[PDB]
Amino acid sequence: MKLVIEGTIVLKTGMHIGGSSDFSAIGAVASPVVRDTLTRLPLIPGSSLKGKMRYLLAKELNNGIDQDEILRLFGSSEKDKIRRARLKFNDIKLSNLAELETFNVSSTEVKFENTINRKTAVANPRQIERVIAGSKFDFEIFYNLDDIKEVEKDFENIKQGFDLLEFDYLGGHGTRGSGRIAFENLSVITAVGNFEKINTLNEILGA
Amino acid sequence: MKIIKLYFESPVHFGEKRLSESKITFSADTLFSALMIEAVGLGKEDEFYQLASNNLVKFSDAFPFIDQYYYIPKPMFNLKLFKKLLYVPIDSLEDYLSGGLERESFNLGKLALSEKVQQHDFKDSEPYNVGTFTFKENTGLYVLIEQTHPLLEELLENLQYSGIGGKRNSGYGKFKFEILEDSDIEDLFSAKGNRKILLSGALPKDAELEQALKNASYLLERRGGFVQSDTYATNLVKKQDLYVFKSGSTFENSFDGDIYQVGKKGNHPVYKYAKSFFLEVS
Amino acid sequence: MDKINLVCGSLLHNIGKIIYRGTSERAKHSKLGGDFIKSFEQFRNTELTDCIRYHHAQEITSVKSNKEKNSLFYITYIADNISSGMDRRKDLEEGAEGFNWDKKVALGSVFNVLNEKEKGRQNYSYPFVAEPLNFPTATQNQYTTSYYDGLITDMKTILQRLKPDKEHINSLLQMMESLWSYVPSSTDKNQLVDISLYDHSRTTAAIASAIYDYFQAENITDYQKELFDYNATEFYDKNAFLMMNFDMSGVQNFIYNISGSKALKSLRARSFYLDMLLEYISDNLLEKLELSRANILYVGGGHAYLLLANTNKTKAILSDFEHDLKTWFLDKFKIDLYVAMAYTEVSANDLMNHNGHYRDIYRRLSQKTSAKKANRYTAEEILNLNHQGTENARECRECKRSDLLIEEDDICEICDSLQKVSRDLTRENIFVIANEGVLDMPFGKKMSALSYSQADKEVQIYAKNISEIGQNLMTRIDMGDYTYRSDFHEMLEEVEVGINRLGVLRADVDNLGQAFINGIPDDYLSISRTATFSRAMSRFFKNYLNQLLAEKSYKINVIYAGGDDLFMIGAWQDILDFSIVLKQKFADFTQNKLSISAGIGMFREKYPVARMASLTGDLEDAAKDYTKNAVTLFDATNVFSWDTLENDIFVKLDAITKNFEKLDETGKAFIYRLIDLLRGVNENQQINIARLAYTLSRMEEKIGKTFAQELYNWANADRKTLIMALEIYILKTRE
Repeated sequence: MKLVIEGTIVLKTGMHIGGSSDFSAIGAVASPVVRDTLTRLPLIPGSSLKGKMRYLLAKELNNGIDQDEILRLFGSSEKDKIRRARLKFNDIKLSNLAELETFNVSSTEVKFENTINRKTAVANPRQIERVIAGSKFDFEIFYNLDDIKEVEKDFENIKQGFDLLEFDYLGGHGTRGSGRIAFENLSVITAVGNFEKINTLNEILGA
Repeated sequence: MKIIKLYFESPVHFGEKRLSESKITFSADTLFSALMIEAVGLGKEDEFYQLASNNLVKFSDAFPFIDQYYYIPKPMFNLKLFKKLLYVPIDSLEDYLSGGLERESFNLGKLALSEKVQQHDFKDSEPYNVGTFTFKENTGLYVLIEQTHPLLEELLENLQYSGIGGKRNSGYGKFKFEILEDSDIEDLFSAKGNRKILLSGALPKDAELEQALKNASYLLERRGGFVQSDTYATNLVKKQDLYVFKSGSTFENSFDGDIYQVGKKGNHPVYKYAKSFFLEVS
Repeated sequence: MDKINLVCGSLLHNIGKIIYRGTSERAKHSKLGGDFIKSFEQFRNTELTDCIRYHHAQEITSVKSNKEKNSLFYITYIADNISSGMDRRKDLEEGAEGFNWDKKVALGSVFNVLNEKEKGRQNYSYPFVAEPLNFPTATQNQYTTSYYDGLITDMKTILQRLKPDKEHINSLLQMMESLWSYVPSSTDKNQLVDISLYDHSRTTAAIASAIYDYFQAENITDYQKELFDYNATEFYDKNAFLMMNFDMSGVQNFIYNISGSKALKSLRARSFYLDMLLEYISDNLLEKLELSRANILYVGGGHAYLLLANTNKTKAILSDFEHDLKTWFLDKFKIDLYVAMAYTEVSANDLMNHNGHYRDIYRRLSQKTSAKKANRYTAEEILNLNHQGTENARECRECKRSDLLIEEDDICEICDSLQKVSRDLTRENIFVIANEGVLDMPFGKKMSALSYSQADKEVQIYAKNISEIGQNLMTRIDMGDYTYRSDFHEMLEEVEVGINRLGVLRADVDNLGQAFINGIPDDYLSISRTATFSRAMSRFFKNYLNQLLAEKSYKINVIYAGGDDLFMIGAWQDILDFSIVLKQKFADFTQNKLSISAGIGMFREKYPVARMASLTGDLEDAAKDYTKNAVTLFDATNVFSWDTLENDIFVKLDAITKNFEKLDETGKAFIYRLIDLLRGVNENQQINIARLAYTLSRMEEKIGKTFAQELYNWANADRKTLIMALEIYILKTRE
């Protein structure tokens, strides 16, 4: 009655999530990415993944009219609607950094962009830190099972959020190149409480 | 007496009055509330409150540990004859008390601040910020229990895959737990002494408060907040403020606390574990 | 007989030193001071005249039998003797025929005695100025007869407008503080040369009042036999004094732990609230004990010290005052504020350091204050704390409590009052405490912070700066209230060259406690020397820090000022500019006998203020690890000293801003490139320094030939000084 969904976020294009203001290196004129504070390795926040899945899932649903699927999956606190969220997202850290060290390359890069003014034809450059493509982020998200009559529709909505996110980006300047992700190795294992139909969730998410 | 070592796999957030500010460790109120929420998840909160009220489970505040070294807060001794010191190891308490004795530095991790936004489509987005704390690689927290019960272990294992602290569903708080029954700490706890050091955020009942405050060096701590449930009062509401003693306090007379009720005007009660947990020294 | 004649005499004797140093008459100074009060201030109060004229042993034994007993000058005599710190019986009176008194000795500093064992003894003096800034110079200063004549004429203009009464003692103390703060107490060798006339006179009036109250409660008339039938040994050995203290706890938690989005605008209001709260609490207790304000030895940041009589009536008033103050603080600030009133019994031989034990006064007082802080509350107060908890779906925005909320907006009343007074705090506002006001206070009084014509109003008026001393009749209380603009977004928009970040300076003097209880040698200990050291340190920090900040108009808001804790915030460039001049002027003030450790931190404007102050303080304790001369520049790993910062960082930054202003566009890209790879070899790999050996051959010609005169010698083996100077250069040069 408490489920674990494991997977990996690989990056087809680079990613600029977030920014620290911790005076780590703010001297360089480049907007930095969010990193772990004791390893300084690149990090996907669980709030970013959670919020972008909620945004795309609530935009694909709720068309022409949030509904209780989104609130029961992601939690809500209104003046009369208070629900516990069923998904427990965790902050995701970089996985294949040894594989990124086989190629003698960094865990993160810097991307240069200009901005050509149309009146005066002049470029001002700017820099963006990105975590590079080919980076992989092993994640696990915890689902608690309040009611068995809703778990299959919840997992259908979770896979809908995952491939909707696979046709969008994950944070940052995604319209101008970056942010594109791909979820792989999506599998479900039950943590506590034996669940009698687990393979149907493992195939509705692993498809 | 057993231990519950909590090795964290994620940043934590254990705020005091904030979302932007955090502390390095949590208290027995929070762990009791978390276990009670995991009990109502699986329908055993009547059994768990009857275990906890009858002193079948008794757990202190969670305290730091670095490599094979269990730490406790700097006990407020009222001795006559280290202000930046906050945590002294639990085994070194006798020769910390016998003289002015610093042997190694205390490092657990460091605080952080996550920068998050609340994105709007047709409106300027709202920034907010979550103060966190990341442990070091081979550090964590431990909780002292005695005469453990299978319900406590089941509730701990359910809390393991749910999160401890605040903003747990938004990326924080996951851990793993282990019992690891020790021999030196239990021998340190079984020995009696003239002066006893509190170890949980306790508050004596109204017929023993005068007896508790005899030769006492305490520190009151306001422990309240908002009620976290769904079936309480159909809107967010703050529980009753309870002022308990801080966990580093030191007393002459013993007491046993109570699990006080801080929520009364709702569909279910809200409890606050202020039971007492003592360590004897001389 | 009475008390007020004794208090005004004990303040007002020893004026014949400033009379005798300004004329050609060669009488004894007691006769000249008595003739000055009797002749000019045209009313002849005999207790006043005999308290001024007869306060040395020779004139006392001259007029002893024909002058009455219980005559109030024995208290003045023994109070001068105790306050001086040593015996003044066989010492000849200043201005007599038996000695050659030079009437132009300058006032020495208290700092040339402090830390004498390890830093050495000095001989500095205060040059005379006719506020403003006055520093002890290493030259033989000498005053002038014109200076003392000017002081005599100022006393003539300012004493004719007063009258010895209960309401004029504050004006008389402000007279002494304004004029006599730089004239010396004695013109001989170093007995009382470091001690000003104001500090000696204030201390002797405080202990004169204490001795008078102790004698009135123990109803011993005929003071003559009990202070002259022996050498007053029996009086010296009995506990006739109490030295109590106030100690506010959680002051930093009150100032910095505020959760508001606009919490930066209330820091000065909260710091002001706590300081003026302690001021009024101490002044109210002195009102209840019928003692003057001269019995305040030091009312400082978070704590106060009072000397007061060891009578049972005093202890009854103290117990009632402590209970009422405790109940009021519980009923407003539940745990978040606490005032610890602890007292100890001290004696005159213990005050005079005759048998040691002068350290033991403050040791016992700190022990009893810590014991009171350990057992903060009673059982009934804890029960009433737990009984008042309710359930409610409302909370303040800023101070986040759910009691004393206003019905129209979710805000705590005291916290809203801090908002209002933050809106009404200027550079000239005086502060008025009455029954009706803005800011809630004990004891049923409230404070308005109004200026200026609304102060024509029963009331106590607290001003930072006084206009006229005598007639206008208000009490001068100073704090480090320098604000540049009182709004951080606008002053951050004013600066245009550097990065748009807010800079926080947190500093403290190294070892206030050690230099305060055992910094002075044992053979120079006195109550007046402790008074003049505390007044010198507080005077520097508040008044001098305000005047240095107003001199060069830095973009700096000061939140807290004091030796124990300092906290300023503003434009980070002006923080970095003012830190070095603060260290330099503190070293000029204290003659390098005390060290100051700072920590800088740079943040956005919308950074959380509590986390800002907390991690600026953790960079502070990172500097204090190294309690030496140490500055942490925006991070806990970038720890320097003051001399390294001063000399090396500023000549390096001036050189870099000189030769790097060619300008060039991709030259800046080269600057960031070399900074990043110097940090890369600062990650401790020597293949990177092989790369940098290859790199210098690439980058000679980019800046030209100005590299190979000083830059290559700094970049020899990846100096931290060079990368920090380049870092602050590229931070000072942005959009």
